[PDB]
Amino acid sequence: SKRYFVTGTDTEVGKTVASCALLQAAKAAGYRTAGYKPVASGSEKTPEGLRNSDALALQRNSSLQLDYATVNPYTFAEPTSPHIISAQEGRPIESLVMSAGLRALEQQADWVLVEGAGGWFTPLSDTFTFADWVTQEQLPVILVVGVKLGCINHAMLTAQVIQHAGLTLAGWVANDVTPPGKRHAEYMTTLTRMIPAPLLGEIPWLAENPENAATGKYINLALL
Ligand SMILES: Nc1ncnc2c1ncn2[C@@H]1O[C@H](COP(=O)(O)OP(=O)(O)O)[C@@H](O)[C@H]1O
Ligand SMILES: [Mg+2]
Ligand SMILES: [Mg+2]
Repeated sequence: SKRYFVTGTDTEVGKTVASCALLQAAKAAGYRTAGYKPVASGSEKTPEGLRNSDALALQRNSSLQLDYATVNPYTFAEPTSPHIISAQEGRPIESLVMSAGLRALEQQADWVLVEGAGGWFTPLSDTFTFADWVTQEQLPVILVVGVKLGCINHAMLTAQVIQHAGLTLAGWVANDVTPPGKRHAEYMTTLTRMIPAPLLGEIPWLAENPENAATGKYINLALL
């Protein structure tokens, strides 16, 4: 069944918003979908336990009715690097558990999207990063680019390292994190030339609750 890992040029660039658009597009295409945020930090308390906002968005945007824990097995309250808070709270992050969770979703979904945490090299332990897990799973990678000054360098750095890891950069998504500025078209042209993967689409600046906006329309899944 189809599976994609979604990474970004940094934290706070639109990975979650773009992942929701991707999931909406896949449901529209007739797939049985599931979003997966194996590791999450920066989460709020509820009577059921901690809930992360990205995991909730992926859950809501999945075509299947999924239990929270199946979407997000590892939830940390403090918004810091996963390895730091995992070591502090004595709750190790295990590659095998992350992988089992992906398999569990595949029991029911035929199209699974996995959202990473932070950027490509976010540490999970003092000796293991998210990039290590993606490499183990041999997942095709989708790069989310928040269109802003500095994004060309970050997109190029991320694409080069993914390629060096022997992984496939399946595509990229442009996300308009701020209102339109002067060199938007020039930036889009530059990124299109430099990133060695198809541009899947562009999400416009959507000030109010973009995670639940109808954004599937901005993604062309036939390019993926
Ligand atoms: N296209 C968009 N339009 C306007 N707001 C955006 C857009 N994309 C992201 N946001 C806002 O920017 C912040 C970071 O987006 P998010 O998808 O959570 O980033 P990441 O998952 O990369 O950390 C959030 O507050 C989100 O609501
Ligand atoms: Mg975030
Ligand atoms: Mg996110």
